[PDB]
Amino acid sequence: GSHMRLNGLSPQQQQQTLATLVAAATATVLGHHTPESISPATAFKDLGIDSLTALELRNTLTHNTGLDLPPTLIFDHPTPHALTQHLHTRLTQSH
Ligand SMILES: *P(=O)(O)OCC(C)(C)[C@@H](O)C(=O)NCCC(=O)NCCSC(=O)CCCCCCC
Repeated sequence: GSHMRLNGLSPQQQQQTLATLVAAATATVLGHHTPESISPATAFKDLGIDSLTALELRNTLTHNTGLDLPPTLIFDHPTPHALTQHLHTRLTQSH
């Protein structure tokens, strides 16, 4: 797990990856929408995320990160943006 062997990226270079991840993640749980078109400043609320699909989103981006993530993930930081930051820290600060 953790394809992060490409480490050495600047914050935003990782963030863009992650903003694409979480978007592709959420767009998959709901089975809709081009992930590239998922706006970071928008809330998963608006994107169509409920409580059940919240965890599925986490599940997806957790499987794509290879680390372990709290079931309160989406409960605490719901946005494509906020997860981008959290997962960024999870990848750089945590190994
Ligand atoms: P969930 O418990 O699985 O949601 C199903 C629910 C709330 C019982 C139904 O009423 C329903 O499908 N309506 C959803 C309305 C909402 O906007 N609620 C979404 C999640 S409720 C909640 O607060 C869970 C924590 C997630 C916080 C971010 C809100 C998406």
